[PDB]
Amino acid sequence: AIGVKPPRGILLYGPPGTGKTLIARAVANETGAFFFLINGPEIMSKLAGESESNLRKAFEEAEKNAPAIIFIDELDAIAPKREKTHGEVERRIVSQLLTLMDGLKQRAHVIVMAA
Amino acid sequence: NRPNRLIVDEAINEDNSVVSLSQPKMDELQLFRGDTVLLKGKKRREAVCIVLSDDTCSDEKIRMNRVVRNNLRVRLGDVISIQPCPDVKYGKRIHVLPIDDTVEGITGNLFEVYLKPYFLEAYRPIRKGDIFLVHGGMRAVEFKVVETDPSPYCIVAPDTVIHCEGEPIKREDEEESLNEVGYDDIGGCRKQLAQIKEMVELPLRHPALFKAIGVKPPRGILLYGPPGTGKTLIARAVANETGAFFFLINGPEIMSKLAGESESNLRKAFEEAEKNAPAIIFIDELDAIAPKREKTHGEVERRIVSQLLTLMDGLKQRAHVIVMAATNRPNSIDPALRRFGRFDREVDIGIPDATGRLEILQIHTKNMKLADDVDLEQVANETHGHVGADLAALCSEAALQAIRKKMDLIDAEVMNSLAVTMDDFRWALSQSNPSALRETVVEVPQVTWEDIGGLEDVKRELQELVQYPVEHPDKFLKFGMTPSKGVLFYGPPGCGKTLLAKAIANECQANFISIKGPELLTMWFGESEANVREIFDKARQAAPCVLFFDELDSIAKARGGAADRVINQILTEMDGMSTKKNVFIIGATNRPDIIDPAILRPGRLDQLIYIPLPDEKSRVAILKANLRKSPVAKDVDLEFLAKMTNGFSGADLTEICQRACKLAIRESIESEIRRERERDPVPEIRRDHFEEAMRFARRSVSDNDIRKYEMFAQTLQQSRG
Amino acid sequence: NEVGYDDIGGCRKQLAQIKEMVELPLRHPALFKAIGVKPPRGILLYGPPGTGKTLIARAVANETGAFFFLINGPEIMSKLAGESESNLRKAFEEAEKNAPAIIFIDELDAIAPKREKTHGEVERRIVSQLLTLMDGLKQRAHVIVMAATNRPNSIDPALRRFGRFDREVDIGIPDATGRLEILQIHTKNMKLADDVDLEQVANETHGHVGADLAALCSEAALQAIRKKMDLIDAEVMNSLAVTMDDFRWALSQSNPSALRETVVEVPQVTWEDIGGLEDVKRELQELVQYPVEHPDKFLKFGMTPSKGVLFYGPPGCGKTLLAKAIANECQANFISIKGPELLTMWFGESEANVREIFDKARQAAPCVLFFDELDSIAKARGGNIGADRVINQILTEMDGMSTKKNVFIIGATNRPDIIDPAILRPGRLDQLIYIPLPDEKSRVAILKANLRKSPVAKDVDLEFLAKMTNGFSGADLTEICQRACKLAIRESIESEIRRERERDPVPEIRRDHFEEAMRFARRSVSDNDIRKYEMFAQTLQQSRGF
Ligand SMILES: Nc1ncnc2c1ncn2[C@@H]1O[C@H](COP(=O)(O)OP(=O)(O)OP(O)(O)=S)[C@@H](O)[C@H]1O
Ligand SMILES: Nc1ncnc2c1ncn2[C@@H]1O[C@H](COP(=O)(O)OP(=O)(O)OP(O)(O)=S)[C@@H](O)[C@H]1O
Ligand SMILES: Nc1ncnc2c1ncn2[C@@H]1O[C@H](COP(=O)(O)OP(=O)(O)OP(O)(O)=S)[C@@H](O)[C@H]1O
Ligand SMILES: Nc1ncnc2c1ncn2[C@@H]1O[C@H](COP(=O)(O)OP(=O)(O)OP(O)(O)=S)[C@@H](O)[C@H]1O
Ligand SMILES: Nc1ncnc2c1ncn2[C@@H]1O[C@H](COP(=O)(O)OP(=O)(O)OP(O)(O)=S)[C@@H](O)[C@H]1O
Repeated sequence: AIGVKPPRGILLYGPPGTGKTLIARAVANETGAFFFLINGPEIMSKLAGESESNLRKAFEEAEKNAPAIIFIDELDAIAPKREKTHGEVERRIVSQLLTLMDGLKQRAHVIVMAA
Repeated sequence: NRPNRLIVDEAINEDNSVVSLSQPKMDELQLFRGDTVLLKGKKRREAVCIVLSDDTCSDEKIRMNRVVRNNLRVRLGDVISIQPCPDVKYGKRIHVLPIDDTVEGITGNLFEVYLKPYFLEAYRPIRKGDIFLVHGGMRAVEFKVVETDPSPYCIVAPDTVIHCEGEPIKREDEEESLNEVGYDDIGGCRKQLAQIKEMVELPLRHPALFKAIGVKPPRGILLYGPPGTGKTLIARAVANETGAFFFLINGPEIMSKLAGESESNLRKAFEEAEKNAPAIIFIDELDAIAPKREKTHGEVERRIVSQLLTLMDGLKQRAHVIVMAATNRPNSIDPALRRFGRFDREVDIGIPDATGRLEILQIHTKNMKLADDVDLEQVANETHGHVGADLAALCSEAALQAIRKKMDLIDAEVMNSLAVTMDDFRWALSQSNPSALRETVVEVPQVTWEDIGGLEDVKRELQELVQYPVEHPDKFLKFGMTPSKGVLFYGPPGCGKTLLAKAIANECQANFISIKGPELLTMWFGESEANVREIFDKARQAAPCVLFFDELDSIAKARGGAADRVINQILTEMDGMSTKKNVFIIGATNRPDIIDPAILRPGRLDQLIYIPLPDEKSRVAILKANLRKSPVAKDVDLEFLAKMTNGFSGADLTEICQRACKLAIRESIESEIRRERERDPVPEIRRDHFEEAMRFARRSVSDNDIRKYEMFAQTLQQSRG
Repeated sequence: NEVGYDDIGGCRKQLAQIKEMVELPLRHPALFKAIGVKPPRGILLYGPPGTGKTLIARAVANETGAFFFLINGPEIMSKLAGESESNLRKAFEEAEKNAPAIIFIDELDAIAPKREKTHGEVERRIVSQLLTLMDGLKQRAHVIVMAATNRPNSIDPALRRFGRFDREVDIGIPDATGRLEILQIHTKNMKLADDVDLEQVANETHGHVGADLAALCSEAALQAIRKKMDLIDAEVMNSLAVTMDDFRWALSQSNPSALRETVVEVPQVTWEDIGGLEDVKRELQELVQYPVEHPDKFLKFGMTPSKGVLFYGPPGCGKTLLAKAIANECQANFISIKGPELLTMWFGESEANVREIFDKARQAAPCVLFFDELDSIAKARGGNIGADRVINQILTEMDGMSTKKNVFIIGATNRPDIIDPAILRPGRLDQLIYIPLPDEKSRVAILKANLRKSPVAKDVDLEFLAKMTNGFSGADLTEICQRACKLAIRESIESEIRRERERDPVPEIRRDHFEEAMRFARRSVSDNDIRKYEMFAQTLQQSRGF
């Protein structure tokens, strides 16, 4: 019906504390999709060299199941503007995220979501 | 020339690997009854078949069935080229593959059961990558030749042992290896695509043509502009058309690599680009790789862009390689890569216009079964500030809106009878938030020059100041004298000064860039006066063009008891423009009070034109062209209101038109309301609505202001000391 | 292949300076008895980008025959930590290992920017390594280094001391004759159609660097290829050509990259086109040209010079062209910055642009300055609070201009009341020249020098412009000439339209064209401002303190 890739990538912006985690949890536990979320500060907590570790593995685990949805939380901590990125590893992490996001196009119809 | 021109059409013969042609054109091409050809069509696809003679077939048309037409990825009506292939060798090993969604329900080998009776001494020449249909088991299953031992082309002999290794993959077998969309997938920038093709025509079909051009026109083209305009897709279409080994990399893809891994694949892409004598490469998202020194804060990215600056001119004159660039901002790239040695040429895609968006919608709604009810034209002209990827998103949202009025249990009939409506396009258009606005984009107006009351002396004066240097370049060298590039407008605040500027922009058929004074102070509010320089550079790149600086009273009212550095920047880069390039600048104000008389100097915008009140046929002329969701007023005395001078002072006679048609709106809605209450709405507008709008009317500009402008009829004598 | 001395044009003076600097690795190798200084190592080349900084160095290296070991900026900076010494020590080692030699570094801003602009420590390490190996290799085997950039003040100023990189030579933009020479040496490897002139294109191009003229030649040749039907043979190879319309097309779809640089050349305005200002011409001639071409007469008895003068009068008056006139008949290059252009760099607290302008004035001696339109600065300091801060930069920098070095300063204003009266009351800018409403024969002089698609108006009443006195308030009488142009264009399109609908263009402008042009003409300044301006005929009584 539509071959122009119905949209991969949804932002959940707005005020904090409005249950944006709860929306993704309800969607995950209702829609019947295998859910593989990862946390923002958890992967920021990793050291240099291990920062790509579990960042590649989350998208690999999304590729493991043919229906799959992930939901990254607190992307504001992950990806600020280039002026605020005075550290090299933050730019490397957001480059890895962008590379894994645009390298995977319409592969096993996965949906990514962010709050 | 090019005697292989053919048009695809419906076939008379149902043979899968045999097409039909015409006998005298076969003898023109020296063809035969059983020879083999190489049909090259769009998306650089190739098909090998055997041409049979057909008397009912046209001379300039070719007939091919659903096997050959889907082999070239073309629809009904495309253009192909035919080259006969007389050097065919015989096949030794043949490997074919099935499709996963067409093999369920039947089990067993397809070699002796399906491949054997289809190739039972059939003498069908096959091409690698082509799809052939085999009928069997009360079905029709498609199979694709993937590898042969004569790998380009062969003839299926009975002695040819055919492999039967079964690996069904997908229906999308050609979506990742090539993605072979060509110039049919790009519209709205035909001039820019033609310029890009003429730049890259030294890689393609002019290989050793450097004796005639020893300057080697530049290695490195920039494709800047707004985001989401198909800058990646332009490069993909060019690389598919040229056929050279393409080795594109992404900016974040190489920023994801570590230190030491950074030089890895950066040296390797440029080294692998050397191995082909035709070679074009491209690097994506240059702002990730090449920012300014102030933006970056790491030594690794600066070492990466230093290595890129080394490897740009480290290779020279070697296999005439061309690098290509893509970004979303022109000044964001480092100026070390804007030198004349490296990455010299800069072209901009921009956004398409209404004709361009119409072309994009027409080539985009092909792969979607509409209901054949929409017009595709109001949506085309409506979507100002909508970029092409946003147009694709609008198409997907309209498809989702058309799907969403159905059942979740899918249907027995929604897949083969899907449809979209015109109201679906309106609802997708209403609930759409594009990011392609806020840019001072280029457009050509459509403003039907008799729609004004006319001001025929002033319109002829604008004609003489603009278009006679434009349309007569011989009169720039034979007769006449020095020109006056620019004109200023002054008079009443509410008049058609913007209307005259866009009118002469349309009548000149030149580009119309109309920035705003509040928009200028908005860009200055971010502390950036180089934006005026970038506006003038966009003007020079948009040659020929017409420039408009409206609302100079907004600049004039910030005098003080902010600052007027923006008009000083404009005045500095007003006389710093060439008398060539056929650029032209229009200025306009509302009052002559604080007009900063340093800008009235000759050598700049000099002609001061005082616009008077227009004649009695101004609102007649907007009611002459009254399309405006409304019928034309009829059986009414129009000049009788001009006798009463219904706010007859400059503009805002369209205010009387708005008031009277809103009275007609009230009348029609009240008629509908008591028609609904009861259980011809008078769409035309009659005399009492115009008379009541005269009753509720006020003058727009006072007589004292008219007296002041009459006193300022000779205001070219400024700078009083 | 390799290139020599004949491929540089338009900067023969600077090229001769470079040849004189490399004359010591040449015909005078052991020139130490004549001078013991060893005149300085470290030739610094600066100016616009793409102007041939690699080409001049390579040509000088091939003429001298010395061993050339050049390195680039970002090529050296592309090495990692620990490999910055790699090839940077080794280039100087190879310069040590063979005596008659020259080395060169390109893009010095990539290697050595200012230390505040640096972020990483390896950039500081690299600039300290350069600062060690520059004067550390002193009087060893007589090697000369050369440095190229795109901007001089972006270089680290520690690299511009006496011992390091002192002889700053500017390549600059080429001249119009320099553009002609660049096109002449660029059409060697191209068989033209022998129909262009290469001169009207050259003077019609303005502010294009030699790389841009090379790109213009490429664009014209690509246009001539594009208009031809493509066929894969040599029948289009031997028939390569360029047309005059191809050069006009290449001049059209291009942009002057060297525009907005403050231009340094001599104009071509040729004194005879003045309207009849004789006393002002004689006084400006005596105050400008007389010290220049007669230095022996300017050293015996008479005039100890007092430079600096400003023009004033009506706002629409003819005061701009006289600076160009003394530039033509003084044999001095003309530098004319704009008063509106000063506030562009005043916005942002950039005081160094005026320093760069006066440094260019020092470098381009002899020269005549022209600060046009100080009334814009007066407007910025009068309409609001402030603007009037670069006018203090003007007064401070102009006292750095000594009485020698062959410089002059010309002011310009329209309303002399608010031009900050400390400008003119000391010996700085002491002289005042009134520029009145002009003499009667300006209309023929406009018609003489500006030929411009039409001859002199034949058998017309020339004296009627002195009789009816059209535009009789100051200058800008040339509005009547522009109106005659518009009426001539109207007659031409009338004849063209009539001969278009029917199936002698009349290129002569008659008396009735001027008579009709009379009606669309007014004065240029109100009479009360005229009475005030000849009330300010004696306006040197400024600093009106109570
Ligand atoms: N739309 C909602 N419907 C029902 N309960 C809600 C809703 N929004 C908020 N709540 C309640 O408020 C709580 C909000 O939980 P939080 O996790 O703190 O919200 P949050 O948005 O996930 O916080 P962050 O900062 O965005 S991770 C929920 O656990 C509910 O109890
Ligand atoms: N002119 C166009 N016609 C049709 N589809 C287009 C056009 N431009 C973009 N698209 C669609 O938009 C997507 C590609 O957009 P992009 O290549 O991302 O645009 P872009 O100009 O390259 O901006 P970037 O690269 O993301 S910064 C595909 O889905 C295309 O089908
Ligand atoms: N003589 C006229 N004939 C027809 N329509 C006119 C006429 N004068 C004004 N209008 C209409 O009124 C509008 C006024 O637009 P503008 O020219 O922008 O007004 P303005 O006098 O320039 O003042 P602003 O600040 O630009 S709104 C035009 O766009 C027309 O729609
Ligand atoms: N004086 C000149 N004579 C002949 N050709 C020239 C001249 N100046 C520039 N060119 C041409 O323009 C090109 C510029 O080459 P370069 O010398 O590398 O310029 P550049 O100044 O070193 O570049 P940057 O950006 O300033 S490092 C040359 O290769 C020639 O093709
Ligand atoms: N006596 C004259 N001789 C030659 N040209 C003159 C004469 N008087 C006026 N002109 C021309 O008239 C024009 C205006 O004179 P300018 O000195 O350039 O005016 P300006 O100093 O720029 O001040 P404004 O405010 O811009 S008119 C120039 O094109 C001059 O060449």
